Amino acid sequence: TTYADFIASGRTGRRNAIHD
Amino acid sequence: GNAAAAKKGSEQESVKEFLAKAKEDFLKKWENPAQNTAHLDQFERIKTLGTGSFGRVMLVKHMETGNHYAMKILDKQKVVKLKEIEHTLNEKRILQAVNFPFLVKLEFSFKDNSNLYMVMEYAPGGEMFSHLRRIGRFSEPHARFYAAQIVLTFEYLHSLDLIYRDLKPENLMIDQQGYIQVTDFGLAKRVKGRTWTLCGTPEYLAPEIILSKGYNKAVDWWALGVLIYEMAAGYPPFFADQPIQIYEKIVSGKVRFPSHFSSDLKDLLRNLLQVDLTKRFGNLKNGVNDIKNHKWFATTDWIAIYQRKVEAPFIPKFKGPGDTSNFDDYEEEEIRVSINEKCGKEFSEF
Repeated sequence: TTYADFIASGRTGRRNAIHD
Repeated sequence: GNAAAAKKGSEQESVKEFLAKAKEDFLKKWENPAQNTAHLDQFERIKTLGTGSFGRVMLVKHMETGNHYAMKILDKQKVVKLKEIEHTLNEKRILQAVNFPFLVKLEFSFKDNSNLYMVMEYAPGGEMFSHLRRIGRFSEPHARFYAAQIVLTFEYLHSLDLIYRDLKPENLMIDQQGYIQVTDFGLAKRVKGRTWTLCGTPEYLAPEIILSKGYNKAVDWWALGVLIYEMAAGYPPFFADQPIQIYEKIVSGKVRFPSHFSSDLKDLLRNLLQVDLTKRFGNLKNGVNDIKNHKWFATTDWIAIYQRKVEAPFIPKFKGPGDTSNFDDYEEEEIRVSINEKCGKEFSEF
């Protein structure tokens, strides 16, 4: 499931912005 | 019916007058910014509530009144070093000039030899991010309550020629009543016409940013779509472990919706998440009103949202002033203030 894939990803913590 | 058309008629006239008044207020403060309205030794620093590239936000107590505030501290030397002076000057200048129910409230700002300081009202409910990840996803009524506040805030910012560029649950604070305060104005800018800086959070970047196109405030409406999707789904519409993979998904023109999304939600999102600028809600000739009149928002009393008379579908709990149970724990660091002024000319307007 998409939820399982999200939770297993490296993208569930606080996300940093880029500025460069 | 006919009552609804009359109601809509007079509320729009009332928003136009509100907005023209709000632009006069803003422009006065924007053109002559407030400076140096406090000092560091007047606050007990209690707890780090968040960090960022050049500093942190702390719960502090103003020793003379006993009031709690959130104080952002940025290290001037880190800013210059990473070449981000303009963005940090933008943030303060904008914050000192705006006034709206769903924005953080800058009470004081000042600087010393080493750092810049912005003291803002403390919002004890924590970041939406924390509740969203813990709970998993928000119901559509919960997500809509929050989305409605964003829509009005963007209508307000945009009418002031401000572009925000960093919407995400991490950047939305929850107050005592369960209402939002938009924070993190680090990437916000006052611009008429096009801008070009490649900035934002990967998952929330509009395709025209990724495509090095030149862009405008329509990027904020795209971001709203991403936000609404993430609130209602528990995950964003475009994600992957490498940013390039996220960008390819964003620009593909393809989005899939969870089966539990209402037809009305899916329709709102297909129109917000439009790669074609000339087709994206928020950016057509009726502008924001295409969003405000979409069926997903049928139950939304826009004026009652503005006036904060709607019952929040969810409210974080808190036990007395200065409680931080709605915040994560961060490593603490003592604030060293140098004997020599650093970066004085660079930050002289601050």
